[PDB]
Amino acid sequence: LPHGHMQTLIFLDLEATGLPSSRPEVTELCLLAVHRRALENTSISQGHPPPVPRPPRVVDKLSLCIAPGKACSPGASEITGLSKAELEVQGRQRFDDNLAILLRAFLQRQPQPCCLVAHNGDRYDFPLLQTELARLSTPSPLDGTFCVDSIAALKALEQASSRKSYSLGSIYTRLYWQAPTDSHTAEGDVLTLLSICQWKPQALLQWVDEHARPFSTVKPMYG
Amino acid sequence: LPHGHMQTLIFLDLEATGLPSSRPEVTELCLLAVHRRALENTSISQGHPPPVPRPPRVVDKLSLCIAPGKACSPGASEITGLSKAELEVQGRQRFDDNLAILLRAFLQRQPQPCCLVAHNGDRYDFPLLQTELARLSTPSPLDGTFCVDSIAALKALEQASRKSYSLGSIYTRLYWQAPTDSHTAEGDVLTLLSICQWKPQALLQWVDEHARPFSTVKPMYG
Ligand SMILES: O=C1c2ccccc2C(=O)c2c1cc(S(=O)(=O)O)c(O)c2O
Ligand SMILES: O=C1c2ccccc2C(=O)c2c1cc(S(=O)(=O)O)c(O)c2O
Ligand SMILES: O=C1c2ccccc2C(=O)c2c1cc(S(=O)(=O)O)c(O)c2O
Ligand SMILES: O=C1c2ccccc2C(=O)c2c1cc(S(=O)(=O)O)c(O)c2O
Ligand SMILES: [Mn+2]
Ligand SMILES: [Mn+2]
Ligand SMILES: [Mn+2]
Ligand SMILES: [Mn+2]
Repeated sequence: LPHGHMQTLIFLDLEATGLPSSRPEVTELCLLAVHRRALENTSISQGHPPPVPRPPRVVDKLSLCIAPGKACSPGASEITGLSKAELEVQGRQRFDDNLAILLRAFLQRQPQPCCLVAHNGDRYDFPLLQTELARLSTPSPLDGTFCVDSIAALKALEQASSRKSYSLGSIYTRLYWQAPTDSHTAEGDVLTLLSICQWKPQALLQWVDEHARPFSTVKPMYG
Repeated sequence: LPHGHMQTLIFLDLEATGLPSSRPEVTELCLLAVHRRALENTSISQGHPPPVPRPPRVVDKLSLCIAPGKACSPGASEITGLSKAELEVQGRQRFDDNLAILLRAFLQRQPQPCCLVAHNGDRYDFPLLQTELARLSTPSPLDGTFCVDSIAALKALEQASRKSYSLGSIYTRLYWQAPTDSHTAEGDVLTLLSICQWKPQALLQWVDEHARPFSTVKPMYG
């Protein structure tokens, strides 16, 4: 194990203004922190399909709307339900120093080591978050935090139980024969991700322990 | 009128170790922050019963489990699903200085003035929170924040339209449906949001009229 057993998994999702080529900015961020014990305690999935698992009782959750410096593209606004104008008239602040202080205090409540888990995190969420943080005067709150992409995890897990779509929704529906709730909201997508990670909790944890890498090594989306 | 128009409503709920006479400690806290515009934007309740309103798109949420210094009573544990032992084995921290910093930075993201809204807040949530904060070495993050009890609000609103004013009884009267996730902090906050969205304009006006400084709330115990 490269960095020992992860004590906390933080399921993470972002909404944003557009695609990577647009140099996008985060409009919404959700963190859901679960102790490894909470995950291993979800009862094994029986039935075909199994019921969507119960979320663990003990969770910490943070969900924030964030005013971007630039407009959301039409695609972003339509599917996320967020826009710059609406965020601003509801007094949302920018991704700023106070937000990093908030993230730091939130992370401090979680036992270490801690691992961020995000769907397609390696290509979107992690590089974008790094970019947002690098622009602040506050040091990164994620510097001692680990991270993993759940696409690769579910590829491994599904490979073993046994070409397929690994979109968040396709995975969820394949496992549970149910449409995801509140897709393209940060919180909604985090909850869907939690559910798919609860499918085979022990195997998911082991994969996470094996593949967790320092967030500090994630390259920014743009500079 | 007394402190102008509240720009943000923060719906709040707490779970705890027991009844007031037990000198209880918080085991769970949920804050849900909504701009007054988001509340005014929920479409008018039509039909009898009306559909449970849609939560606004734009919300900020914080939900935290907190290790108490003392054991939960048997009643608490059974109904809340939380205990000291389980909270501790999952590494939950106490209500401490870092928690206040977290609360402060969360509040700082909201336009002022800001008003806490809690069901029976005047008798339980507000005095307990005051007690928990007064224990800390960091000044209260709620010092410039206002607060109101949604029991009185819903009494007024429903009067204008003998009844139980338990959270679930109000919800069921309005929406003819049982609430979900009762006696979880977040579950109870969501239920409260739904009942406050019943008559958004009237609710806001009541809140504007009754908002009082949180700094004037007396601690549950010393
Ligand atoms: O592909 C994505 C995407 C992929 C993974 C995580 C997040 C996003 C995302 O947030 C996003 C995307 C596309 C658009 S687009 O079609 O309008 O240019 C958006 O506006 C937008 O916000
Ligand atoms: O492809 C998109 C997308 C495309 C067009 C407009 C909006 C989005 C979008 O909002 C989005 C997307 C993907 C993810 S995912 O791949 O990381 O599950 C998201 O979390 C997410 O919010
Ligand atoms: O009155 C409460 C109460 C009121 C408002 C918010 C939260 C609680 C609460 O959490 C609680 C209460 C009573 C008991 S008791 O009957 O077993 O002593 C509990 O165990 C317990 O957890
Ligand atoms: O009376 C209780 C109670 C009694 C015994 C065990 C547990 C609880 C409890 O958990 C609780 C209670 C009241 C409220 S309320 O009056 O503010 O809606 C709550 O929010 C809440 O969580
Ligand atoms: Mn995503
Ligand atoms: Mn998303
Ligand atoms: Mn309550
Ligand atoms: Mn409650």
